[PDB]
Amino acid sequence: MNPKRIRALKSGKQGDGPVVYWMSRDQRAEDNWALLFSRAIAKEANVPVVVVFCLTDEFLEAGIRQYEFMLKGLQELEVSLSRKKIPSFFLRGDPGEKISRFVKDYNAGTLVTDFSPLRIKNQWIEKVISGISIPFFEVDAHNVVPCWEASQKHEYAAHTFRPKLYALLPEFLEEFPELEPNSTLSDVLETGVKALLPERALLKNKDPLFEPWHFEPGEKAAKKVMESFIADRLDSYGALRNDPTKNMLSNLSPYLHFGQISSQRVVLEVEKAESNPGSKKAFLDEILIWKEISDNFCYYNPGYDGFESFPSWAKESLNAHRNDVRSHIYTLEEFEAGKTHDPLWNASQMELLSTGKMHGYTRMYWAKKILEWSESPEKALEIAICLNDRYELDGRDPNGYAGIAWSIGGVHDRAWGEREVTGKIRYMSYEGCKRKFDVKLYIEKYS
Ligand SMILES: Cc1cc2nc3c(=O)[nH]c(=O)nc-3n(C[C@H](O)[C@H](O)[C@H](O)COP(=O)(O)OP(=O)(O)OC[C@H]3O[C@@H](n4cnc5c(N)ncnc54)[C@H](O)[C@@H]3O)c2cc1C
Repeated sequence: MNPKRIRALKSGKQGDGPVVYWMSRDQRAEDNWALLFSRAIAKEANVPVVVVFCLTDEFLEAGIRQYEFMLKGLQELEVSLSRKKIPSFFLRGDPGEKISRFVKDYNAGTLVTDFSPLRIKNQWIEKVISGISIPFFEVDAHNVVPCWEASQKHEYAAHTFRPKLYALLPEFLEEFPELEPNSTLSDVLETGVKALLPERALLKNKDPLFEPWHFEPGEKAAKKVMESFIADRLDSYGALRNDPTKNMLSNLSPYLHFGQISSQRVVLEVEKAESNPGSKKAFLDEILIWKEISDNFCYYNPGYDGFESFPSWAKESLNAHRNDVRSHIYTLEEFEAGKTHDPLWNASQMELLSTGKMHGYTRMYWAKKILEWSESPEKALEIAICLNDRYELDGRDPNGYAGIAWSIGGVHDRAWGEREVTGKIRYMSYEGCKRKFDVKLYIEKYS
């Protein structure tokens, strides 16, 4: 019930009707600070709470793999909310128009939303703010420490962000109070899939590349992955996280991205787990430090998807090497289909296509080779964002814009030895990787 987790977006006259939670990022009933705030507001006002989610015009920019994972999540979610006597309302169109009408049509007293630093979410907040007059808040349901309270500027390195975040953990890492009760999606899933079908990813024989069985969706399937990580894989996490031949990661990012599970719930469960001291340190650095510095990156950098947000040393170094002859230059088409000269890059591209989740270690190798085989850093940023958002279940996400800005621009990194083309940007070599794991097995597994 910490008030540091909320920000007033607009302040206006409180209406006589239900409190309305505009679900955007945190698509779950449990462990959701934004749902809990909206309910407490409704308790004080002697009104019910309702959930509204807007299905936007932008799903045609992604693929069936994301569209189905999210909707099957929401189908389980509607049931779970109704059992707590919370109705959920799904709107087709974009939020500026559809939230505004719902607020005026149902006489809402207060409007609430969850936090996301992304540009599109800011776009929608701007349209909505104009079209309403009731008060408007946003809660950070997605970070353990509220993005605005973690740091008041862009943190340039993880080593400066780490002591700030761990200092506030004692106040913000706490158990979740239970969600108090109050006192179709099948049609839109099928409609969307037909609109999306002519863009479905196929591999020549028209049989589809995506394998929808590696990650079942929704809050229920998320707990089991979290429970199976701690039970089975956390012990070994600290050593094998950088070996893509043996999947010992959490596998939580798809669920974290759609907000089907709270990173705070994950940190709570990992804290009390008695595992290897160093695996827990490694794991907590990723879900606390690197995930939440990625929200810090997008919140404090309007140009988080452009060259301009690169650090100075990195921009002038890449600018120094702009006219360096590239060893190869591939188009978007060849990158996508996986038709470069590097079998390791290509197998990584296929793990992304077949499963929707590239191993984290080769996500680094994959993105940096795009900087190497592109005409410019600006083209390399485009190509990485496009393929990352199109094919990753966990993409269209701060961790993606930050993970690419790290790979291609040295954001949250430091200068390395100066090379042709890529300047001082940390370099990763095919020879380097086989020294680090069994590179042939990875290739064979994705052929
Ligand atoms: C080029 C590139 C692009 C990326 N694109 C995305 C993306 O679109 N979406 C996404 O969620 N992550 C992205 N990542 C970050 C990272 O790859 C993923 O979080 C990770 O691969 C997800 O799988 P996991 O949970 O099983 O990994 P785990 O080893 O279990 O990590 C646990 C969680 O910690 C967080 N985390 C781990 N590594 C990072 C990181 N480098 N930066 C930020 N958070 C991290 C994630 O929430 C992750 O799910 C990207 C990384 C790179 C280098």
